[PDB]
Order: sequence, then structure tokens, then C-alpha cells
Amino acid sequence: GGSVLDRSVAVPIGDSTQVRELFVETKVLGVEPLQSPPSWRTPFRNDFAEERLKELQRAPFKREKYVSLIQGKYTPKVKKFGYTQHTTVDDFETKEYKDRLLSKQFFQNPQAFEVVPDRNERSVQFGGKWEYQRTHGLPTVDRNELENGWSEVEPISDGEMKVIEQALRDISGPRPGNFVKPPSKTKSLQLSESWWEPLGYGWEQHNEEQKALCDVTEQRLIDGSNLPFGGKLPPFGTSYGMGERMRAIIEDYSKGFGLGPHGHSPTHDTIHYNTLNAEGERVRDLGYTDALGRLFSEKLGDRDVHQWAVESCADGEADVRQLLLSLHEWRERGRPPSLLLANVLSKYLEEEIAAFNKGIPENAPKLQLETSDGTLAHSGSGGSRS
Amino acid sequence: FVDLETGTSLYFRDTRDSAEAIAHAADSKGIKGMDNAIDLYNEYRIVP
Amino acid sequence: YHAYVPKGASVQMGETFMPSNIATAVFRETEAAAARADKTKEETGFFSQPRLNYPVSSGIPALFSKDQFDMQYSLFHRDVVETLNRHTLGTPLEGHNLETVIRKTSFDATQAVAHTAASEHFNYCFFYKSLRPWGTAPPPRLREALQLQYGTNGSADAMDEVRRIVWVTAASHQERCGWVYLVWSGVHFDVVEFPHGSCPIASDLIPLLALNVHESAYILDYGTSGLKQYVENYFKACNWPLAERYYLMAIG
Amino acid sequence: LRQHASLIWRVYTAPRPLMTLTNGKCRGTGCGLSLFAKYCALKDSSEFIFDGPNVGITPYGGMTRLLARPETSLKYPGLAEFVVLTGASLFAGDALRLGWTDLFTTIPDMTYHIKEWFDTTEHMHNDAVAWQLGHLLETCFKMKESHSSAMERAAITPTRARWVEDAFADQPSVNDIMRTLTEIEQLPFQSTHN
Amino acid sequence: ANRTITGNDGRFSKTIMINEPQCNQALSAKTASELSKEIDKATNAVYS
Amino acid sequence: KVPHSLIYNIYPYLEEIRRRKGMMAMHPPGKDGLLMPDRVVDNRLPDHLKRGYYDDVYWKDFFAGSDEHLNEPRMGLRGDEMRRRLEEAQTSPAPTT
Amino acid sequence: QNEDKMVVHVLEELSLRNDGLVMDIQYAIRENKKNRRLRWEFVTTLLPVFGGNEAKVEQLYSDYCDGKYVPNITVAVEAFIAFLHNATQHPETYSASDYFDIDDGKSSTASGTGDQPSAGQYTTLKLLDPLEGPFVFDNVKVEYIQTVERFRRHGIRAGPVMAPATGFIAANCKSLNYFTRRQEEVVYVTNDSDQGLRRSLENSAYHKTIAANPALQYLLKARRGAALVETFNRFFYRTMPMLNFYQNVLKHYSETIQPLRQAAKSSTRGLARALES
Amino acid sequence: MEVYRRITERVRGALWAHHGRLMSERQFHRILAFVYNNKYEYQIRFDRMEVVGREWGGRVEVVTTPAGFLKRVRVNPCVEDLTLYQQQQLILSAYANACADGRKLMEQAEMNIYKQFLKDLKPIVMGIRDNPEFYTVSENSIETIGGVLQTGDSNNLCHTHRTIPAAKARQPADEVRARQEWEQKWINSPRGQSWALTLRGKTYFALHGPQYRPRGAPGAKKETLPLDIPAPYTAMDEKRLLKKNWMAYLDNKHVAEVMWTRVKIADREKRQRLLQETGRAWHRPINEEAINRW
Amino acid sequence: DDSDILRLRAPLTYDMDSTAALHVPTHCGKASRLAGMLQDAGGVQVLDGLGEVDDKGEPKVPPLQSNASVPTNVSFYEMARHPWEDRASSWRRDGFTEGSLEYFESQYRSAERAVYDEEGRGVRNYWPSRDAVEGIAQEEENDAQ
Amino acid sequence: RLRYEINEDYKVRDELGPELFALWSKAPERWPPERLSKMYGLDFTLVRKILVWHHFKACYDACVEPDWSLPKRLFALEWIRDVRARKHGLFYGKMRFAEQKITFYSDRFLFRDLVNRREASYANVWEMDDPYRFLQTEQDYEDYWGDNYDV
Repeated sequence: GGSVLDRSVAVPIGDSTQVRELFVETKVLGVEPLQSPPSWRTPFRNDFAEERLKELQRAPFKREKYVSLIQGKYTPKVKKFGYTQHTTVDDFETKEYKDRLLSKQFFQNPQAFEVVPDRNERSVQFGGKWEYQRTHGLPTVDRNELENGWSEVEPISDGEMKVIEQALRDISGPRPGNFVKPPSKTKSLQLSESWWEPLGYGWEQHNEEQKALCDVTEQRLIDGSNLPFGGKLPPFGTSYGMGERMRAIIEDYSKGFGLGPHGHSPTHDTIHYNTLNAEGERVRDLGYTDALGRLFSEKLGDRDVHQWAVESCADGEADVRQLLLSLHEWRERGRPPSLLLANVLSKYLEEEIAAFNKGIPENAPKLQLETSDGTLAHSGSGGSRS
Repeated sequence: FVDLETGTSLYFRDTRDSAEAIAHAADSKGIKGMDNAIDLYNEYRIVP
Repeated sequence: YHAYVPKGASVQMGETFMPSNIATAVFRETEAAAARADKTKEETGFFSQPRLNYPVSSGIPALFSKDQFDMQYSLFHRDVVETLNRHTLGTPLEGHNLETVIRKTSFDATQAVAHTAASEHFNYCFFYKSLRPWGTAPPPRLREALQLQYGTNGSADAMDEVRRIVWVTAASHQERCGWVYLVWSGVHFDVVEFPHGSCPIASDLIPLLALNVHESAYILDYGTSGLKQYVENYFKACNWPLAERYYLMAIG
Repeated sequence: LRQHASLIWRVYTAPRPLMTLTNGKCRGTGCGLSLFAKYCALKDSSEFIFDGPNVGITPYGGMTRLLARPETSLKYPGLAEFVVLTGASLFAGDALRLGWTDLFTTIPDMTYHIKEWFDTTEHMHNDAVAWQLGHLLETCFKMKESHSSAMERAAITPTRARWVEDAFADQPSVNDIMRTLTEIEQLPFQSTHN
Repeated sequence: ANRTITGNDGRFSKTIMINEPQCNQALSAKTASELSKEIDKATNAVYS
Repeated sequence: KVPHSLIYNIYPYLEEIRRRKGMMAMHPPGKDGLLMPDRVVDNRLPDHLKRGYYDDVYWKDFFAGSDEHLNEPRMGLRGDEMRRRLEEAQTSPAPTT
Repeated sequence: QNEDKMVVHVLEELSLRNDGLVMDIQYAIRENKKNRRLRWEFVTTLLPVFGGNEAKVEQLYSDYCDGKYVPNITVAVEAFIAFLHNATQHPETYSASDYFDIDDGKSSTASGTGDQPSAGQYTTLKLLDPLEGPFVFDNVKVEYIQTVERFRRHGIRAGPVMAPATGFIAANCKSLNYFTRRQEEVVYVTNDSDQGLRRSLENSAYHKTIAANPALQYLLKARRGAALVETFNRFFYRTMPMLNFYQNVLKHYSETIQPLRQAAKSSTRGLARALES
Repeated sequence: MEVYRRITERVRGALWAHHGRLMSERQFHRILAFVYNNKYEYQIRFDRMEVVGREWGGRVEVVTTPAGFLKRVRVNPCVEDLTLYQQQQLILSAYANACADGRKLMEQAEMNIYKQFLKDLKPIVMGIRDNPEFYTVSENSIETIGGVLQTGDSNNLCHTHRTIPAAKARQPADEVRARQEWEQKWINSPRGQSWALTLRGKTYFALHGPQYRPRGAPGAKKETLPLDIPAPYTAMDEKRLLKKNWMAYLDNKHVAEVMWTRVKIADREKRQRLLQETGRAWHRPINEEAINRW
Repeated sequence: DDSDILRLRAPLTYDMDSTAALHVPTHCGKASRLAGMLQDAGGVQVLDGLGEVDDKGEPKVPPLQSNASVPTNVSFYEMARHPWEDRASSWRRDGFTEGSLEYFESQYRSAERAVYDEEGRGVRNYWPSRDAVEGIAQEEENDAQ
Repeated sequence: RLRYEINEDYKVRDELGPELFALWSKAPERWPPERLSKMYGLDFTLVRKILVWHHFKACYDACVEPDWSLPKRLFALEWIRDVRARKHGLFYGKMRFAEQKITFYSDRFLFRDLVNRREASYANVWEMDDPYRFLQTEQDYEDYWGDNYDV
């Protein structure tokens, strides 16, 4: 029950001798008025003999396997949210509510309850032309059960609230790839529209990636000479509107958002970002070359990476597939190595690390392979892990 | 107006006094009423 | 809040208790910093400090400590820039770029006060430009180009030869005050020892790498005898692709 | 008294943006009306004088809360006691230091310029009006440039702030304050603390 | 009614001026009530 | 001045002002609705752990051919799945090379 | 030896073998080191019994945190008795952080043990709340908090409320830490086989003071014969969860190392054959 | 309302930024509507009850509702001897005390509402943060075309956290089913039958006993596992919008981006105000090298 | 005298100075409408000795008490659950029909068991044969028959 | 030809299923149109049209007589306005913009009603949101209930 207005119905207990031989001790508290049990607690107002009979009759069918009339039907059929036929919860649908609804439905459309329906037209109404004022609406349950009769909500502690607030302030953090979407990331735009397919917006970067990463044996090369515009945006006065529309859509899709290094929106009225390709020349003069990566590459040389892996890991000391995956993810992609790779590189590259850290001044940062921390990202290690 | 970053501070200007914002003593937390988005679909159309 | 917090102070996301005395002290320090910033904003000149691409909240990895690099960046370079502005504002050199300033002030005894400041400005700018925080591997094209001259019938011999000869010519500068420039004169690579107040562009060269052999550069971490270790650290934390691209642009 | 309190509260809780352009000396109720508005602009002529006790009454207006803010007691310890007792006047620069108002304008006849700007603007959506107000504040009230820390009108210069923190701070008695003042009286001109 | 509160209204901006130079801009009970009424009328105006 | 024919637009505003009485006017006593990211969290995992992370709750090889989700797009794929992509990419320029 | 393994060796081998488990263990260790409640509880419990300098106490705390120290069962029972003696005299400091479930006299039941537990005395020892207790990942922290709150409110004696059996070094042994190949060195305090808790507290010099307290007699009765044992386990799990954590880590490593070795060997042999072909 | 709208906008912006998913506007407004209806039902319950304010000892008594509707006023005859203004002020003060009591009760109930709303919003945040592809960067880190650099800023003090275990297949559904197994084991334990016969077991079965509720009774008929909706693995509205029409997809993307930018600006300004209150930030911009040098 | 300061700091009472307490927001709100609200209520009820206390201490004409308390069973999220499932979440999960889902899962499990282990040895294979990949499931034919 | 439509956020496919249908069907008194309209983010007329459509769809699904007076109760102000417009201008139909009076009020004209709305207090919430608060005089009652003859 779990409610103030969810008391049971009166039940019989035996005579004085029966109660004396049954109870061992009874404590009497203050006197309170008698409240009638709710409709669902009332037995004769909640009997469902007919419904139970129907469901028991239909139960033996539920022992077999589900089949589809159409041979080969595999994908399920979705049921939409909120539709009347898909609702199963019954907040206050007791037997009295069910029979009231049945009576209303029968007096509305008596033909719907016939195995073979007859013609159904509209006749006169005994309540004038505004009988809907007295016949409209679904059956109504009592307001006392609507208001006072409800399950007691579990008191939410402050600890879980603090946890949820911590989760909110964690998700409030920024993702680096939003202020300036990389040109590689700005190719995921494809449209179901017909006009979008013939012309390729990201063919340049696409073929660049294909010829930089994928081997010549299997790669996608697209030549823009065959494109309707030649692979380049047409002049302003010679586009027929297609060039303007495409340019607007591309700019809208490629615009950034969030907060940058200066803490302002990328399109802020006063200040700007990346003036005269300042960030471009910074990236040109910095690059992405890991010290550990270059040391590992120069020590390995040109010999086989798989040979290095099989010689580095013993017969049963470390796995080969995991090691190869970690090495590929660390070298080809810009990701920090796992602790397995860190230990392997510490054991195999100790001379290079010693050479790098032999003459290090005390205060200057060093290159160490430690995993006392539970995280792999170099942000927590200050970029000294790798 | 939303593209230009300027002007967004007025929505959260109530954060000037953190103690007051936590207390919620004043109901005028909105730019044009009780809350910022009190009515964004009917109020702005009053101007011809 | 970036425009409001001073340059020296940092923003800490974490929250910790602060005693009232230290909170008042930090407020007074912030007020003094604001007053100092207002004072310095009106004495600014034509030439200003270059922006550092790499973070220096910690010392440069494998090469410098935080305090030593902060000294080298915010004391000697700042004084050089101030002197350059002071001695160029009055003179007709005002309103002209650093390149033409250096070119027209070179080999001028009377204007040597401005010439040395401009040369040191360019040298410090190039030294900051040519320092990868964790170091770069030499590119194959540049190593092949250097194998022609410095390499002597050995694999990877050119890089070792260059690292040896740069230290040799740095130790050959007994004055302990100057620069060592790996440059391309137009016909071949060469290492040149530039005394204090001498500039590669003033000498009509194309610089590739710059090394600071000032005593103050290594006085703290390396002392007066750690010149060899300082050179080794510089080469282990150098930046080769910049020299590669400059040489390629020189070639055409 | 009730009408003045109600006026102060209404100015404080006015829903649509209200900007008090404080140009002149303010008593207790005036400063309560000005500072507690949603938008408060301070010109060079701004003057916040509580001056309660000298008239024989406690200061009234609500400025005591601003004086007793933990931010104020942290930045300038003893300033609240000094102001409430001596009845000193806080200026536009002092309010800017204490962070009460973020708007400081030196443009003459700002009201006419505001009227012209809001006559030129034509829209009523919340984002549009927010952008217009923000642009006005940034280009006329926010002290982005052409403002020096020496050129602001202030009376809590750091030496005076240290004086206040040494003569009023953490002194929970008027008798103790008087004793401290008397002790400071006999400081010779040669004393380093003097 | 006493010509102590004055108002100038543009298309969108409303300026309210207190004019009590004889009493050094001191507000009485009635003057304060009228000023509060004018403030909460101008702030609650549609085009304000 | 406001036209007579447009002041019906203010009716929702007035209705909400009148219906803000009582519980609707209440605010969370202690939370202002703004939360700052004090700490930085990361959930990135190495590829070997990514392959087997979702064996039980989700199907096996949950990260099968996802280019953005996996460092190696083809990791954990089967022969047919790899062959479809490679055959398409190689038979598109069949007579070219 | 491979068979006789220290926890450091176990962690360094698991680092090469399976990254996820060792990474999770290290993250939990770091979180426990960051936590301040655990250090306060540890020092408060081990000051009166050890009777040593705070520097030595802190060093021993760090050793236990990183797993190179496990207190003996003798010092453990002495610590429990000393903690009871210290708590029964001045409760303010102990009532500030340590909690005893205060019985309500209003509740009554038709049972002798129920009437005794309802007399208003101590009935159970309250564990640390999940906010500052042992480390749990935030993805399940909220539902863990909800479950433990519901269990403690409804009196369910199951789940996280129950304290797992803790291990301590036997009196005969002299090693200060667990080992994979060593099992008799760690002995659990069971209700049927007690290691002398009652025999120690009876001859303890504070037995009279402890018995004088009108709240602890319900626990000291041992109506089921396990009240003292269960409160002992609850107290030591509340103070040093790292012992049970390391015991679970050792058990998991011992039970799972061999299949990992077999899989690694098979994969290495397959790759080697493919390379040599 | 205001705070709930801010929270929902922040949730939508974070969901779009981190995982590139789009939440329907109907789904966005449904949460706010649920919060509004919850407050409406709380007001329905509160208007039934009554609050008493007292002024001048017990001379003036005011009987109202927590919302502040005047119902009864009782006044000692001696008060009528006072002038009209004093009587009005006394009645106003008593009504103010009644309003204060109503405000206390309403703010407690509204804190309950806020906790319920956070509990309801928990699955979305947990699904957008508890997936193996989710990470943030420190705000004081320089962002460039390629990636984010990392300033020192006491990197030893700085520690990156992880909210997901590397152990395979750890989920709230697993936690909840473990809880259910534990409670069933406790029930089946020998002490379980005695505890169930005890009043505590009766209360537990009455409250957390949904499977025992008769058909036609309000409340759930079963205890179900919590929502598992991870953002990077579940398509919400973006695919449908893109398949239907591109303009709506672009408009919703723009709305999500603007909301994310707005909440980021709000966080930045709150941090700025905290710095200014602490004393580490000046009242006017003094360091233009962090703004104009880009 | 410090007694005067103590009495000043003492809370405002009508006995001491015959001045009612001030509540600024309610004075801004209902001051001009207090008479209207009182008239709507029905006027002030005058009861003799409402606040006076008997010499024995019993407060004759006892004051009324407030019956208000924070509601404990509302939980509107629980009142408005999902249509089919009883979860109280606000999310609009578009579910699928149970029978179709069961058939879908059964057929998927059959397909996976046929593809990854066609030999039945119970070991997953990443190079399935063409026949085992493109073979139509015989369970579908058996079900149709 | 009929591919793209305005207002893609609120699709009729989603609108076919009434919002909280059973919850407000159990009790129509506890659910004034404001509660249901809080679900949507459109203009007042649009959300009221959506509510009317949802109620009619629910009634048709349940096979009961729909409340034909529900649109009247939702547009009670509009119905009175149309009745009085037809009374003033000798016409029958729905008033449009071109036949509306031209008057210019001050931008602060609403203050008199705004203070009443802001300082109004109610015992319960049903008294606050009763659907007949728009009717004050017998003329208003006649203009409202002149449609049906039974009342």
C-alpha cells in the first residue's frame, strides 16, 4: 500500500476467547476517526472475475513461439509513444471505472460490441441538441483518491543531490574540438537532398586523407575536374544561386561555438581569434612530435615492428595483439600510451631515457614513465609522462 | 544579436551578488520580468 | 576574467580556505599590479615582446628551469626592448620594421646603441622561435642536405658532426656573451659565432638555428662550467623543422 | 520611514532594466536607492555619504549590508566600522574598488545619448534588447580603455586602507577604538610606523 | 501633481528625474510614494 | 504608442504574472542554477580495453567498424565486413590503375 | 619466486598482463590517498593503542595505504579494546565522527532480545557514508547511496551494510603484509572460532570501565554469540577498508592469472608462427 | 521556471557539444512542464493547509494560507483603541509573519521538488558522462587549430579524474540487479522471515512493494531498472531531422550551439565574480595581453 | 549605559515603543490593498482577552494553531509514468512491440550463432565461410512450415 | 511536391498521442489549459489549438462524446470578442484585422491591470484558474451562454 489513504477493508476476527487466545499483547494508542478504504482496496469494487477468466483462457496460447505471417519479416514494428492502444498503466482503473467506461462506450457505439455490425448512423438525442454537456468525458474517479491517496515518495538524501550536481559541473566542461572544428571534422556533412550528391564539398580533404593514410593499393582518389563547379566555388555572379546557397550552408555548418583561449565567443563583436593565421603559424612552428615517439622510432630504425613486438614480449609475458593495438594507437594516432606500453618502453628504451635525463637540471621537467596515477591522459601528468 | 557575444551577460547579471542570488530574495531574476524566458513567443510581438 | 586577472597571477578552479590576512594581502597585491599595469601601459613603445607559442608556466623541458627562463625572458630582453624603443623613438628609424632598423643601424658606431639593442631583440626572438619544449627529430630532407657537407661517410654522422661543431664554436667564444648561429650563407651551411650586438640579417645571412651562449643563460642551472651540458640540452630540446622550412624557402 | 523603505525595495526589485545614473551626493536613503538598483552608473561626481551618528541617529538606508558584506570586510578590514562611526563619504572610485557597481561613465549628458540610442534601436525580443543594453554598457560604461587608476575619484588609497585596518579592524568596542586612537596620537614623526 | 517627479520618454527609453533643489533632493512621504509609483510604472511599461 | 489591435500579444505575459502566485514563485534555496567545471574528467580508454569493454551488457564487438569511436576503424571486424569495404574502394577505380 | 608474490610484484605483473584491473586499483589507491577521512580515522584508532609518535603513525598509515603494512591480530584486538575504552569515557569527540545506532525506546516488540535492543542502548555500529567512505565510481555512486540509505532505514542486514570479514596477521607470524602463497598467516575472526577477543577484553585493565557503561552490555551479551565479532569486523572495515580491498585484489589475481597466461602464450605462439612462416 | 530552465539548457548544450547529439524541443520543454506541474500539485496540497501569524504577543492573530490569502483576523479589543494607521501596521506585520512561515514551508517543499527534478534528470547526465568516449580539458588551457596545449599551472597539484571503471560492462542496471538479489537473499535468509513478520518488514513491503499492489491502484506495479540512454550510442533527433529536412536540422544545431555558448558565458562570468570577490581580479580590465593578443 | 544598548539590540516589540515590525516586501505589495483584503475576508473579529494571559498562566481564549506541513506523497514524476512500462522517467522512449522484439532477438541470436561458430565448437571465428555467411536461416523455413 | 513543412519540432505524428492523457482524463477539473500548454513552446493560439485537437483525439479514441464546448472554454475571450464584434458591426462571422478599431494607447497603459494581477491572491488554485473568470456581468454571461439554448 504505502499510503495514508491505502488502509485495508474491515476483516473479521473471532470472539473474545478467540482474540484472547490469538493475541499475546495489545497496546492501545490514541483514538482516530474511521476512514473508508479506497476503491482499489475495496474487494467487491475491485473484483475482476471476467477479466481473469478471459486472461486465463488466453494464457495457453502464450506458450508457443512468435511467428510472422509474411515469410521473412525480421525488423520489429515500432509502437509510438503515448498512443491509446499502447498504454498499459492503470492508475485508477478499478472494476467500477471499467464498467462505467464500458457503459459509456456501449451507449455511444453499440455496434462496436457486435460480432457482425449493422449500419451505424446518428439518430435523435433525448437531451436536446446539447446532450454532450451531460454525456461527454471519460468516467471520473473520486478527488479524495486522486489527491490524498498516493504512494509515499522516497526521501531523496543530500548525498545523491551533491553527486548529481558534481556530474552536472563535470559535463559543464568544454570539448576541445568545438571552438575551431578541424577541416577533417568538417566533412561529416551529408544530406539526403538530391542536389548534394553530385558535388563533393570535402573531396579535397577526403583524397588528402586517403593518399596520406590509406595505401595506394586501396584508397579513394577523387579528381575535381569532373565536378560541376570544378571542385571550387564559382564566382559570385555566375552561380545561378547554387553557389550562394552552398557557401551559406557550408559556412553555417563549419562555424564554431563555445569559448576560446580568450574566453569569448568565436564571433565576438570586438575581439577576434586567429588573426592573419597566427594560430596557423603557431601550429606550423610547433607540430605534433612526441619525444618518446621519436626516441622509439629512432631506436627501432627500419626493422620489423612485429619482430620488435615478438622479441619484446616473451612467450607468456605480454600479449601480442594488445601490444600491437597500443603501439598503433600511440604512434599513428595522437593518443597517450597505456601503462602496458609505458612499461614495455621503460624496459626496452631505458638507455634513451637515461641519455635524455642524465644532464637534466633539477627544476626542469623530466621524461619519466610512471603509472602511479590511475589515468592515462598526459594532462594529469603535465605532459611529462610521454 | 545572439551571434555577437556582447549582451549575453544581462541574462546572468543577477550573479553580481552571489549571496543574493543564492538567497533568491528578489523575484526579478529576468531581463524583462521574473525570469529570463518568461514569454519568448508572444511578448516580443507587441511592437508593430 | 582573462582581461581582469593580472598576467603574473593564475586562475585556480579548485576552492580552498583563505585566511583573512592573506586574502587582504593578495587583494593589495592585485591593486598594486593594476597600478603597475596602468603605469606601464603609457610608456609602451614601437617594439614589444614577442608572444611565446609554447607554455612556460613550467621550465622548458630538458633545457631550462622556470625561474631561469623567466629571468632570461623578462629581465634582459625587457631591458633590451626598452633601450631599443628609447633610442629609436627620437631617431628617424621610428616607424620602421625591425629588419630595416637593423640593416640601416648596422656598422654604425654612432647609432651602435640602437643597433645592439635591435640585434639582441632579433636574437632573442629567434632563440624563442627555435625552441621546441620537448625537442624535434631532424627531418630527412635537412639531414640529407647536411650529410653532403658535414657528414663524412657515416650513417647519421651529419647530425653528430653538427652537434659537435656547434659546441666547439660555442666553447671557442671564451667571452661567454653572444650567440651561435647555424646559417645558410647562400652557397652552403656554416656555423658563425656572433658577438653581443651582431645580427645575421645585418651580416646578410639566412639563419637556421640560434643558440644563446650568454653567461646569464646558463649561470643558474648549469653554473659557469656546465656549458657542454647546456649545449647538449639545447640540441636535445631544439627545433629542426623551422630550419628545414627556412632552408627550403632559401633554395626555392 | 515605510515609504522610503518601500521605494528602496521597489528600486531594488524593479523587473525591467533600471539604471540609476548617480550624479551627486547621496544620503542614507539616496545611497540605498542608488546602489541597490539592478544597474547603477557612477560618474566622477558620485558621493555616498551615510553620515548617520553626527545627526544623532543610526544610519538608515540599507548601505550597512553592503558595508558588512564579506567581500568588503575582506578587501578593506575595518572600513565598515570607519564609515558607520566617522560618517565618511565613499566615492565612485571607492565603490568600484569594493565591487558594488560595474558601470562608470565619464561621457557628459549620458541620458540624451541613451535616449538617442534606444530611439535608433528597433526591436523588442529579449536577445535583441539584451544585445543593445550590453553594447551600450560596453561602449559607454565599461571601463575598457581611457581610464587610469590614478584618474578615478577615491578616498581609500592603500595607505589609508592600511590606516583603517590598523585603527578599526577587529576592534569590537568603541572604547577600544578610542584607546587605539589615543595610543596612535602619541606616535612621533620619526616613527617608522607613523 | 506637485511637479517633483519629472519624466522624459522616448520610443523605448524612459528617464525619471527628481527635482527637489529647495530641499537638497530630499524626499517626503508623499514624494517617496509618488516616486515609487512612477518607478514601478515606468519599469513595468511595455516599451520600456 | 501601442496599437489597439496588437495588445492581445501581452495577454500570456499578464496571465503568467497573475499565475506566478504561491508555489510557482519559489526558487531553489541554495542553488542558483550555474555550475562551474571545477575538475576535469576523462573517460577515454585504450583500444584493447575498448574492444572488450561491452561484452556483457551490450553485444560482443560493440565497437566493430566505427571510425570515430575506435582508433583503428577495422579493429574487431570480420573478413566479410573488411572485404566489402576494400572491394568497393578497389573496384571503383578498376581500370584506372 | 613466481608463486610467492608480494602485492607490488602482483601489480607490476598485472600491468603487463591486464591493464584494466591494475588501472582501476591504482585509481582507487590514489582516491583513498586523496581522502582525508580515512587518515583521520586511522590515526584516531591507532594512537591510543600503539602509543607512538605521530610521525611513526603517519608513516605506518602510508605503508598500510600502499599495502606494505598489515597490523597483527594482537595489535588489532588491542586497538579495538582501547578504542572501546576511549569511547566509553569521553564520547563528544567520538560522537562527532564515529556513530552508534541509538535505539529508540518507543519501539517495542514481543521478544526478550528485541526489548533489550529497544532499551535505548547501542545496537549496531554505523559504517561510513558513501560520500567519504571507500572509493566507488560515480556511475554507480548515486544508486549505491540510494540502496545503502534504504537498507539502513529499513533495517535490512544485507548488502553494503554487512562488513566483509577482514584479515589480520596471526600472532605467531612476523610478516607485516599479505602474500599470495601464504594463507595461514592471515586469520579471520569468526563467531565459532574467536582468536581471543573476549579473553583479551576480560583481562584488559579497562574491563571494569567498559562494563560500567550502560549502553554496551547488549553488544557484550553476544545473544547470538557473534555480537562482539560482528562489531569488531564492522569497526575494522570502517577504519581500514584497504585490507579487505587488497585481499580481494589478491584473490582475484590468484584465481585469474593462469587463463591470462594461457591466452598470452597462445597469441604469442600464433604470431611467432605467422612471422616465421 | 528560471533555475530549472538554466539546468535544462546546460544539459542540452553539453549533450550536443560532447557527443554531437540533438535533443528534441518537445523533449526539452517536457521536463520544464513536469516541473511546473509538480509545483502546481504542491500548491494544490498547500492551499488546503493553514498558517498562523501572531503580532503584539497574542493581541493580533492572522489565519492565512501559505500562498498568502487572508482567511481570518482576530484582534483584542484594546487594539481598536489605537488609531487606524497603527491597526493597519499591526495587521500588516502579522500577515508578514504568516507569509514568513508560509515561505519557510514552501521553500522546504521546493527544495524537495528540486531534488526530485535532479533525480529525474540523473539518467541523461549519467548517459552523457559515463561512456568510454567523453573527456574535458582545463579551462586555462590554450586552444589552437589542431589541439589544446597544457600550461603548467602546478601540474603536480592538477589531477585528471575518471568517472568510469576500466572493468568490463559496469552499469547502473548491474548495480540495481545486485541490490535486488541482495534484498531477495535477505528475505530468504532465516532472519528474513522474522524481520518480514516484524513491523519493519511490513513497512518495507508497504512502501517498496510495487508488485503487490492490486490492479487499478495508483503507482508502479514493478521496480524497473534505471534509464540507460548513452548519448554517443543512441540517436535522439538528429538523424530524423537530417532525413526529413536539412533546414530544421541546421536550426536545431544552431539553437544547441547558442545554448551551449550561453551557459559557458554564464559559467565564465560566475567565475569572474568569484575571482573579484576573492580579490584576485581587478574591477576593470588591466591585462589586455590575454584578449587582444589573438 | 550598556542597558540602553542591550534594549536597542533587543527585538522590536509593540509593548516597548508601540511600533509594528517592518517587512519591506509585503509593505511594497499589500499595503495599498490591506483594507480590500480585510473586506474580502469579512472584517476583523474582535474577541475579548485574545492575547491576555490568566494569573494561573492558562491563555484564556486559546490561540489557533497552524495545521500546515510539507507534503510527503506527491512525486509528480511518479504520477506521470511511461505509457507501457511503469518507469517514472520524463524521457520519451519510443519502444517496440514485445512480440516483434522477441522474434527479432531470437532471429539475431540464431544468426550470430550460425555465423561466428558454424562448426559448433563454441569458439568465435573472424573469417566465416561464404556459405555460413549467406546461408538463409533454416529456422525461418521450419517456422513457416 | 509535399515534402517540407514548417514547424518541424512539433510533428503531427508526435501530436497524435495526447500528453498525460490518462492523468488528465481521470480528473478534468485539476487540469486547466495552462498546465497542458506548458508542454509546448509555441504561441498561445497554436498551443490552444493543439490542446483542443488532443482532447478531441482522446475522446475519439475512447469512443465517448467529445466536449464541443471545450473550444469555447479555451477561446472564451475570443468568443466574447467575436460576439460583441458581430453585435457592433452589423455582420456575421469572425472578425478580422481590417475591421478592427484603430486606437493608440500609451506603452504603460497596462499598469492599472498589471498591479491587480500582481497583487491578486486566491484561496485555492481552482479559484485562481477557473474558466469563468472572464465573465463578470449579466451581459458577459449572456454573450457567453447565448449559443446553447439549454443553459
